[PDB]
Formats: sequence, structure tokens, C-alpha cells
Amino acid sequence: IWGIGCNP
Amino acid sequence: VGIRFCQECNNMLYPKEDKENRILLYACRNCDYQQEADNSCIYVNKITHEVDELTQIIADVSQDPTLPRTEDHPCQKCGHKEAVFFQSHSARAEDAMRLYYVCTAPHCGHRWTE
Amino acid sequence: TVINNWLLIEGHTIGIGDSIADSKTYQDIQNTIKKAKQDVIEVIEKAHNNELEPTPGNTLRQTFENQVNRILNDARDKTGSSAQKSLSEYNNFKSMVVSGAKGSKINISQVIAVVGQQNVEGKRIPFGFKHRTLPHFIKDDYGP
Ligand SMILES: [Zn+2]
Ligand SMILES: [Zn+2]
Repeated sequence: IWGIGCNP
Repeated sequence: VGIRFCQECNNMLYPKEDKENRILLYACRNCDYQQEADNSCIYVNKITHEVDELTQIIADVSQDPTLPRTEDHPCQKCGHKEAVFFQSHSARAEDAMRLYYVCTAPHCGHRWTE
Repeated sequence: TVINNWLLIEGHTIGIGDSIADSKTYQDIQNTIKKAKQDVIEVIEKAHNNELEPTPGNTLRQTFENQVNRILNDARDKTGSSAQKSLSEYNNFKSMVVSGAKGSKINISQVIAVVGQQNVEGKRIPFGFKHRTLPHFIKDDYGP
């Protein structure tokens, strides 16, 4: 829910 | 290139080499009909399958409310300002984000790719 | 025991004031978001005009997605850094993050600046409807 590399 | 059908039973013709005159023929297997080949080409395969999708784009697409349109690019034929644009909208299009344009206004349906 | 009694003296809390940032901070966050959206628009225009060229090992679709994701993630990080600069010493979100008791700088940033990109299956929100994400958006919109 954050970014592509983070968390969903 | 294309497929042609027999004139008696309307079945599918098949290519056959004429051994005597060295002329390609198409013969129906279920009867004795034969017709000489005019095109001289049989099997064409485009592996890159590069096909202009302007042939696959319908003019009616200009009536879709859900598509985006711009007034920047005018039509070539009628010079209409509205033009509804969209991407390939096709699977196995390789990689193409090109915008295809369709002219709004009735019955023009001109399609340009820029 | 002794630190819990001193905490009875000093006290600890979390409130709305912790989430609020300076007006300048909010302005900077908004400017960063505007610049990022403009850069994404420019990338989309490059792709539409076929100026974009595939990155080695990636398709044009994949390289466009990677470029857009990079722009959006850098803007998200910059907004987060601005929000974290805004935090005061008294800020309690910052207190809990610094102590390590709970929370992270990611949480502070999402609370104060920008929630960030929502991604499903490692990609941006998919085109679940026909060639669009939701019915409210126009077809073939790859913007943020
Ligand atoms: Zn026949
Ligand atoms: Zn026209």
C-alpha cells in the first residue's frame, strides 16, 4: 500500500 | 495466399504440382475438379506478424463515451477537430504504446497513427 | 518499574497535532506531487510518440512501467522526507519511531505526507474493467 519495493 | 473452394461440392481445394507441364494446380480431393493456380504462392508465414491494426480498428469505435479524445490532431479527410485515440487494445501486440486515432463526426471514420 | 514510574511523571500521548505538519511542509509536498505527475505525463507522452526505447531485458511496456514507478517512488520518498523534516522534538510519532518502540518512518510519512502507490501482485492497480481500472477513469489512462 506504499510502493513497488515496499509492501502492498 | 488465401483459401479457395471447389465449384462443385464447395469443399476445400488442395495444391498439387502438375508433373507434366510444371504448373501449380488446385484439386478437390472429393471430386475431379481442377483449377490452375494464378497466384503461384502457397504458404506465407509472417513470424514477426507485423500487421497494421488500422485494418482491425472499427470506425464505430468513435461512438464510445469511455474513450479519450483530443482536438489537437485534426482529421485528414474532413479536417474535423475531435479525434478519439486509444492504444493497441490487442493481446500479443509485441510492445506498442502507439496511439491510434479515429475521427469523430459521422461516417468519416478515418484512422491515422502518429 | 522505575522507568514506568518516571513515565507516570512525564507522560506520553498521541494526538492529531502529531499528524499535522507545517503549512510550508504541506506546500512542498503538494509541489513535489505536481512535479511528479507532470513527469509521469511526459513519460506517457514519450511512450505514445514512440520515443521511448526498451531497457535491455525488458519490453517497452515493462520499461515504461519501471520508469513511471521510479518517478512515483522518488516523489513519494521526497514527500516523506519533507514530512519527517517537519517533525518537532516534541512530536510523539517521532518519539515512538526514534525509540523503536512502535512505528516506522514509512508510517510517519504515510500519515503526514502521502500514502503512496497501491500495488497488487507487484504491479500498479490492474485494468480490471475493460482497459481501465475503474469506470470513472477514461480508457488507456496510465497516469498516477
Ligand atoms: Zn470438389
Ligand atoms: Zn474525419
